[PDB]
Amino acid sequence: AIKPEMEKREKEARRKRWQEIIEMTERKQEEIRNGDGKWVEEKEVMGERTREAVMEAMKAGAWKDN
Amino acid sequence: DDGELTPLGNLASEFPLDPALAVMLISSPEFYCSNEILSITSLLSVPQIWVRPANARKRADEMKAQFAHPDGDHLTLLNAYHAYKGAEARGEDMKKWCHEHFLSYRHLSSADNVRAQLKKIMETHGIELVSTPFHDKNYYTNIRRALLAGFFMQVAMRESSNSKVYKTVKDEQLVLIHPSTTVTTPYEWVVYNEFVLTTKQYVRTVTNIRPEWLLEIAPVYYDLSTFQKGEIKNALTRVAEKIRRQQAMKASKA
Amino acid sequence: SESSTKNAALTAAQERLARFRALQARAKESSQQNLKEATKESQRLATDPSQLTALSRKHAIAAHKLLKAEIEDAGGDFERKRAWDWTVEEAERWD
Amino acid sequence: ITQHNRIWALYRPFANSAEGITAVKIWRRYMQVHPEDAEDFIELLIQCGLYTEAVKKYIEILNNPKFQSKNAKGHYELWSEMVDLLVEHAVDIETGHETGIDVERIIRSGIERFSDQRGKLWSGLATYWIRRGNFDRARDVFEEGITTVMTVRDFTMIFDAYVEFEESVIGTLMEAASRRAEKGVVDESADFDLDIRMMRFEHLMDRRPFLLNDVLLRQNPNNVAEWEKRVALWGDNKEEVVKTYTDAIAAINPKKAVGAFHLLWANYAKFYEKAGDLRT
Repeated sequence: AIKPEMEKREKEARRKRWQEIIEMTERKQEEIRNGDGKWVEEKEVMGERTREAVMEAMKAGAWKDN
Repeated sequence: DDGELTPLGNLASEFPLDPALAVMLISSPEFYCSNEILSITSLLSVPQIWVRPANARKRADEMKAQFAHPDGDHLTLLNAYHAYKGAEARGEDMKKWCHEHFLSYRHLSSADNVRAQLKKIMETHGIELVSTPFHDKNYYTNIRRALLAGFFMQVAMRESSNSKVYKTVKDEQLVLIHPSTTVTTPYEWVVYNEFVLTTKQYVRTVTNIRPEWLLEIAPVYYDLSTFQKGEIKNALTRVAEKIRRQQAMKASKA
Repeated sequence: SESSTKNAALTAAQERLARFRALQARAKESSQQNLKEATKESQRLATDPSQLTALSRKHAIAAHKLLKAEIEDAGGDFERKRAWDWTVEEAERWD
Repeated sequence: ITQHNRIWALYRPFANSAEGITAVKIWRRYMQVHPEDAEDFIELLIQCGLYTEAVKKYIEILNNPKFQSKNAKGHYELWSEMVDLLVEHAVDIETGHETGIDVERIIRSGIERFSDQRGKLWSGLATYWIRRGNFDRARDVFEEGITTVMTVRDFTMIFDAYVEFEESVIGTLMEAASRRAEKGVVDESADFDLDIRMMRFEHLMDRRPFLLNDVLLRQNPNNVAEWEKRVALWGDNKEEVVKTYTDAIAAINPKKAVGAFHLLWANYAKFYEKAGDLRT
């Protein structure tokens, strides 16, 4: 009574499982195809520090360009 | 401290929103980003406007990337609201534009109505409405400072440089970032508007902020004298000591 | 003349502000694209290409299983359809 | 000397309460007797205003290969401390061989030592030079680091610092030139100077992807796609296209290539063929 329906169940279980394995492989392929925190806040802090340097430079009159 | 309601508490009770949103709207006049902060608070009060259908997940992701901002999810939502307002001013259909950009027209209208109600309440209470210039580079920093002042309680810090798991200071909660976040690079401090507990602990609606900015926004909550465990509070105390040393150097040089 | 010089300076300053805004926008776009390029420097320091060739191998074998599954699901003979493509050297080795 | 331990232990809170030049004389003698609290003396020098002696102390303590920071500060943390103090007080540092301070030499030593934060050290040197006000030398060392950087991250944080610095200074001179322009004040030092600054910025920003491709190929001299992108950026200039292709041919190992060398060679051959040259 149970054998054909569990045969079908394991059949589409195999199908869905290795279909999902496939889909993981193309999602990693797309991740490669299109390719940190201390980094980005270091960039932001040097940007604000460079701005502060700019304002103090023309507040003190540091024009020595050529 | 005695439980008595102050004028700020009375204003928060009069404003039909959360106490954190009311505090953010009150502190936005100091950050000079009152209109943007009111729009963000209205969008947070209204339901989620991002639509991600199963059959249109790629289109929804493309629309979110087009309307997203690198400063944070709150910045992305503000940019989406600004784009919707610009489309409405230009004369495009709001529902058609929301369907094309995977947005919710009803949620956008509710956010606009909540923003109008908040602006009316601010005009009744005498709260000034100011907005920083678009060409000014301090607009995003002012918006982040206003968001940190509004929601400094829900702030998370990364555990390590090699680990993406963040540690919210609220009872030392180990969580992650939600997949719907528009921030490609995680921040040192993430101010989270909503925390969702699931099989994977993730935090949604996260905006970038620094520990020094958070301590300047909320010195009482982030006090190093009353700071408990652990290393996140130690790093906050180290940042406060560095800021104090910088202030001492500036005072010596001035 | 001085009014003409003032008008020329005003138009030049308007062009200068337009150039400033365009340079700001181009700098922001370049900074975003180059942060993405940093993620390619990283994320390939994460994805050392040996793992990429390995996942390509799993893709190939699982896609082979799938293709065989729909061939005998439609009812065709997968081995006859491949028999149209075996070479002489391969066939002798298989025998 | 044996009782000097007790005597100094009672002496140092008097310095911490008295502060100032008296306290730094005290703690100089305390370094003469017992060198352990270098970070505390750094804090006193920063508070007092003796950053030249602080830089000399930095050099001495880092030269001594035995100091361990009690605040868990590593070698790079100390290097950040030197560059931060130098950039915060550039005008208070007396350079020359008499004081032993050479900012360019110490930062280039940091460049050749700590290659991970080479862009950070280049940005620190440039920001030190703009704190001093030597904008042309800042630009010279800036382009030197741009040409001699091998990291895309370092190159692009350097260019972001360039964008911020030059944008802010030209903005300040927008207000200067405007407020001189309602009253009609203009000369060669303002209008022609602004024209040549924007000429420099536009052509350097157009040459920025060329330098980005150069940094990418210096990082990896096998990226066929990068060489194709660089030569497409070169565009219609035939001699430059020919020389960039020639460098591509005598630059990529065929066994270590990571692209389509066959497609690159096909583009080279079809370029000569569609131009004029069937024999080659």
